[PDB]
Amino acid sequence: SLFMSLIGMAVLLGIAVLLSSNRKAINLRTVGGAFAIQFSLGAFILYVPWGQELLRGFSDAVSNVINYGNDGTSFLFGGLVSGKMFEVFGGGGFIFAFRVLPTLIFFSALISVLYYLGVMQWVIRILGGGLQKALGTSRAESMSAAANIFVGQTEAPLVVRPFVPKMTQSELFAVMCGGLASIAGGVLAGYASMGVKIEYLVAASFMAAPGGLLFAKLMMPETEKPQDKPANVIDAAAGGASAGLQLALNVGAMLIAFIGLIALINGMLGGIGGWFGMPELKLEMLLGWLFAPLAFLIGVPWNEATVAGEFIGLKTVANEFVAYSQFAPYLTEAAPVVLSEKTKAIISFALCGFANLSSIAILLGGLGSLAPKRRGDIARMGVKAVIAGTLSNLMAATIAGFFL
Amino acid sequence: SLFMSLIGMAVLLGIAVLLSSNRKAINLRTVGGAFAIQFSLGAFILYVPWGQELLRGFSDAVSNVINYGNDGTSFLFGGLVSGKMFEVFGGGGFIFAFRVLPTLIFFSALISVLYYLGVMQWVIRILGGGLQKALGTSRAESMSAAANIFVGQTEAPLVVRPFVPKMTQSELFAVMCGGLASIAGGVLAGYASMGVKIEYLVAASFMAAPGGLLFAKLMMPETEKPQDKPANVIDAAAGGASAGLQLALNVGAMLIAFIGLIALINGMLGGIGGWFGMPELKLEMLLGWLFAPLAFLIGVPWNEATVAGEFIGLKTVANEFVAYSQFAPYLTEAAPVVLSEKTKAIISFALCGFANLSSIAILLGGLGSLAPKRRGDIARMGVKAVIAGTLSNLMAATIAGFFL
Amino acid sequence: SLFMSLIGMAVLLGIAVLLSSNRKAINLRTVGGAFAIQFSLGAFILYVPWGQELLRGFSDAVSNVINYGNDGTSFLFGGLVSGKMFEVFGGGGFIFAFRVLPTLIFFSALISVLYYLGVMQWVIRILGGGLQKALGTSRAESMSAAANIFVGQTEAPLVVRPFVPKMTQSELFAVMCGGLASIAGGVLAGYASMGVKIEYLVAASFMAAPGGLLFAKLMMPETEKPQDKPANVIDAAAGGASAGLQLALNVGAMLIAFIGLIALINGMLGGIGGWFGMPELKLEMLLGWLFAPLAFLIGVPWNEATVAGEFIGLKTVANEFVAYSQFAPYLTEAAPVVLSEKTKAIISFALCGFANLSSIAILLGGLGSLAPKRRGDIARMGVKAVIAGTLSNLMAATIAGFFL
Ligand SMILES: CCCCCCCCCCO[C@@H]1O[C@H](CO)[C@@H](O[C@H]2O[C@@H](CO)[C@@H](O)[C@H](O)[C@@H]2O)[C@H](O)[C@H]1O
Ligand SMILES: CCCCCCCCCCO[C@@H]1O[C@H](CO)[C@@H](O[C@H]2O[C@@H](CO)[C@@H](O)[C@H](O)[C@@H]2O)[C@H](O)[C@H]1O
Ligand SMILES: CCCCCCCCCCO[C@@H]1O[C@H](CO)[C@@H](O[C@H]2O[C@@H](CO)[C@@H](O)[C@H](O)[C@@H]2O)[C@H](O)[C@H]1O
Ligand SMILES: O=c1ccn([C@@H]2O[C@H](CO)[C@@H](O)[C@H]2O)c(=O)[nH]1
Ligand SMILES: O=c1ccn([C@@H]2O[C@H](CO)[C@@H](O)[C@H]2O)c(=O)[nH]1
Ligand SMILES: O=c1ccn([C@@H]2O[C@H](CO)[C@@H](O)[C@H]2O)c(=O)[nH]1
Ligand code: NA
Ligand code: NA
Ligand code: NA
Repeated sequence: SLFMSLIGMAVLLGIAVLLSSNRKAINLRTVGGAFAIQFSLGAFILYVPWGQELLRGFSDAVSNVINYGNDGTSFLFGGLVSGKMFEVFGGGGFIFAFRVLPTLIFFSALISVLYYLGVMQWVIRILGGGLQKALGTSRAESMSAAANIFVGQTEAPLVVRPFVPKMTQSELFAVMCGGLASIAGGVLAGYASMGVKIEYLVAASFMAAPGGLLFAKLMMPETEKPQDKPANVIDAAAGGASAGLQLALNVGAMLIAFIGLIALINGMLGGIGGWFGMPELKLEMLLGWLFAPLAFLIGVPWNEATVAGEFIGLKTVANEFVAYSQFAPYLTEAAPVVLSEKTKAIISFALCGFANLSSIAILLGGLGSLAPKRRGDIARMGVKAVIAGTLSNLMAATIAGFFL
Repeated sequence: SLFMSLIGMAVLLGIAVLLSSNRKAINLRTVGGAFAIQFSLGAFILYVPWGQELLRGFSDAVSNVINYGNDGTSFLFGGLVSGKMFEVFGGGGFIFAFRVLPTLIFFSALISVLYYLGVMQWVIRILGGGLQKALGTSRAESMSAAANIFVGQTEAPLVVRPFVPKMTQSELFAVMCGGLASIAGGVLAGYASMGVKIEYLVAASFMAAPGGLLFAKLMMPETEKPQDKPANVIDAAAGGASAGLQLALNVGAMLIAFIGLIALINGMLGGIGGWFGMPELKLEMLLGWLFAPLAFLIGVPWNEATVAGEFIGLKTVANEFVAYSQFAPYLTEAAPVVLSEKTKAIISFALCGFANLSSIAILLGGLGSLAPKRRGDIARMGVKAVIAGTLSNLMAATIAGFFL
Repeated sequence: SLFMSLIGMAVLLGIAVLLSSNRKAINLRTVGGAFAIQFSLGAFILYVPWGQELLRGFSDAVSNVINYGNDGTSFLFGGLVSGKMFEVFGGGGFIFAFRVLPTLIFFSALISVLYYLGVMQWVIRILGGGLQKALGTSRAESMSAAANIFVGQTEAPLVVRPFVPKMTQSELFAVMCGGLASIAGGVLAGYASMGVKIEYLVAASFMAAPGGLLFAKLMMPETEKPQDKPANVIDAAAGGASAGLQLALNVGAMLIAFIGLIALINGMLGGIGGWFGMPELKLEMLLGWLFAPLAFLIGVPWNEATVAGEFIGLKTVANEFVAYSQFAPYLTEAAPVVLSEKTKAIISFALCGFANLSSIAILLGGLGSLAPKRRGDIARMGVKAVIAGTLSNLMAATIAGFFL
């Protein structure tokens, strides 16, 4: 029972220690506090009544902002996003391209507005400062960690851009890990519109901050000594719309391509499996088979660990967006398999991160532009950082499965 | 009656004089002629029979080019832009993304073709030359003013690009003002497809040329001494399609974002107004309340000035595209309020300009690239130029309301 | 009969000889072998049983990859690409924007994956080497010719990019000609989805390799002496999706614009023809009238040569994509004219090339970036190279019409 989870946590921490660049330099105050905050944050918002109330309050607000944003998409696509669509096409009346993608545009505009107004900086400063006084992490790395709660891996470091070129390897690694452990407001709204529970997405975003520092500081302890805008609000909103347009277009093409490539891989796997008596072989069977142990380890019941493995595996080998798109159907009454409410929570939490190999190329471009002489360092540390981020998502799922 | 309008005109001119950089350097020939042409142009095409006939003749031609362009969108979107759409979804069968936006693509291609063929240059040279001999404005600023009738603020100066780096501050200011006072062929076709009357759009585009010079030369009189391509027609058309694609994508994302942000602002305003006994508070009430005087001043009947204020206010604080999108419904039998045909004309004319604060950032990039050392000057003069452009749109609306 | 074709071939070769930069330097081994391979390849796959079987086998595979890729578009557009669309809108239920364009995205991703895995390089090396040992063409120009079977004119030279800056004028010209004579995997899948027969598209792509060298070496014989990557497979797929997105967007805007401009040209032609007693005058009549001789010359029956001319003419003056879009309707039971199965094959083959004037601007940018000092040479040789490519497509159509 609750024992299989506390071992899950122990195993995750252990792997990080085994992979550390220097176990003897690990600061127990830093890593102990970091775990304590991620664990307590979970308990607070997933277990204690007052916590559950703040979480549901924040989630309902987010759900309202989303609905407000949909007035814009309704203006652009009209009847193609109305109730009439379900009467005519049934299930296929939900057009993903017009229901989900335009949300990334509206959220980016909104986030850009909140930065111009100083609202983001205000929230980041309080959370980032809380982390550093509690953990002894540097100022710049703590701010980047907090910013990553709300924005993507290449956007979050912008709040400390002048300090990036000269941060320590341990600081730069943490900055990467905070990005890989979290997601971003725009896609969060996307996943929600796909049916993923907002409470889970919000909780996982907040837990990514200490989670990312926890595993960065286990795997890459500090061995050095750290140191230490649009003309108006309308231009801010337009610049945000433009960046989100570009994001929406990219995510759309990636989904058409990746989902297409998986179908082709499955056609090939069936013909190849056939030579070995397994004509039914598919990419989902390999991944389920291969990741079931890990799913079991974080608290998925033995009889659901294999289906859970498919989703977790897909997020790791491809990205969380392709994974969520294959997981969303299991969140509706038309699911091929009815999963426990606890297994749904665990999958939702473990998928909630940008941790995958392709995020390295993105960090090289985006985070690299802030410190062009540190691109060698980013490439070198890329794989470890993806592992760090993966461990953080897994730890959050274990904690969540525990308190549920 | 016709008295409330002639005072409207007087007030608009007066504000410009009050804001001038040097009232004593204002050239009466220049500003008197400029007003005389804008006023007479209106009379000619809105009042005198032969004028009304040329205008309706030009508008019908434009309406035919639009219909021709729709064959291309029909090929791409098929049934989604057919009559069957209205039978199935009713009013929401009109999909804005496929009905309006593709028109920007076709018009840009067409404009690019007419430049390659020398047809644009020919028309610009006649109108621009007529202006300068009549007003004593410089050659380059007069050409830019005429070009702005047909193309956007960043495209119009291209006909005089080699002379821009060295124009006088008064010349550069006029170039900006001609851009802010007008629109462009692509979006004109958009507004028409939305239901805005072509006659009004065309008339306002032509009146923007003297109107923009009028207010530039009132607010920034000349105190210095002024001076003085695609390989084939198919590449021209393709380069124009490509630029219009980019424009269509940007306008679409801006609409999803801005309309979304207004709905969120309204949710917030309702909760905030509620603390003061006004739970019904919205952004449209603030703007209507705030701009009613101005609407009244240009000839909107007292009892329609508040609804007129909403649209005029929205165009000023955001842009004309968001404004037209909220005004278009009042042009159909399904309008929340039936407005006089005179109030519809006045709103249509006063919305017909790129004059807003966000157009400054666009001028900095586009007009700045032609004269990188004059970017400081553009930023400095930005706000005055937006005011100049606003006065020009307002003056055109007053003149139009008068002759109707 | 079969005589009218062998004269077609003779005429095509003759024009090339007449236009040569030096008929006395033409290498008979090179040009004789090149023609022998194009002709024999046709015979092999269009006539001999075993050949027809390999071709239909390769075409069916391609047809399966396409269907696999459509799972991705189905996820993004849902009901708008389902069988229900035809019940509601009938013929107009086929939305080109969602049926055809997303295929360019999936194919680009796939091609990018096959390069990362070394599968493309492997196939190119065998075919390119076969060509050079047989023809005595240089190594680099032979590889570029083979690569052009599968990828576009600006992508194919990438397999020999370090050698491009220093190739001979005859080599550079051949590189251009291989691009103009062929198409690319992405658009091939597009044309197929439009109804064009895959067997024809595949056969024409393979015949473009010797065909392009044949006419390059007739028109620009060698008079000089020739000489002689994404971090992982997921980044490869994403980079390919992104490039194909950009391509899909461009092709879409070009189609809206060009088809729109043709409708406007037709409105104007009707009014102008009217002054000469031909109110029915259209762009298709001019092109059919003007290209009928050429269509007749390649084996189109006298009574179908005029309709065939429309399509061939349109591909030459605009591009093959606009042409295929006007030709596709004649491939369905709802065709305005029922054409012989032989006339359909001939049109399909003669349209199958990037040979048009606009492809020069594209070669300047793409091929020019590989050798910035050779841009002058590319511009100078552009028109001859388009003629060379056109002759290659025409020759392939004649050969095909012969063996059918
Ligand atoms: C959708 C279903 C199909 C899923 C199956 C796909 C599995 C592919 C695994 C990725 O392969 C590796 O990825 C690394 C990450 O990019 C590369 O690191 C190389 O590149 C840099 C990446 O960080 C360096 O950090 C590394 O040290 C190293 O040099 C490495 O070469 C590459 O072989
Ligand atoms: C959709 C409904 C909501 C509507 C409400 C929004 C109202 C916002 C008003 C804009 O605020 C100002 O805009 C100026 C224009 O950009 C800025 O000028 C600054 O920036 C340059 C702009 O030109 C300079 O010209 C100026 O002198 C100045 O420095 C200025 O700082 C900024 O405060
Ligand atoms: C859709 C229905 C309508 C169809 C009718 C359109 C017909 C237009 C024909 C194109 O005109 C020529 O195209 C050349 C190719 O671009 C140009 O070459 C010029 O530009 C370079 C192109 O290669 C050089 O190679 C040339 O030598 C030359 O200087 C040339 O100037 C231009 O006049
Ligand atoms: O704001 C965002 C959204 C997405 N992604 C990338 O796109 C993938 C799919 O969401 C993620 O894993 C991440 O690599 C970002 O980098 N930033
Ligand atoms: O050709 C165009 C079309 C639009 N816009 C910008 O987009 C806004 C919305 O139409 C305008 O106010 C203007 O700022 C341009 O600058 N040029
Ligand atoms: O991969 C591609 C696809 C299209 N095109 C260009 O786009 C036109 C339309 O397909 C072609 O003739 C060619 O000029 C390319 O250059 N490369
Ligand atoms: Na983040
Ligand atoms: Na203009
Ligand atoms: Na090719």
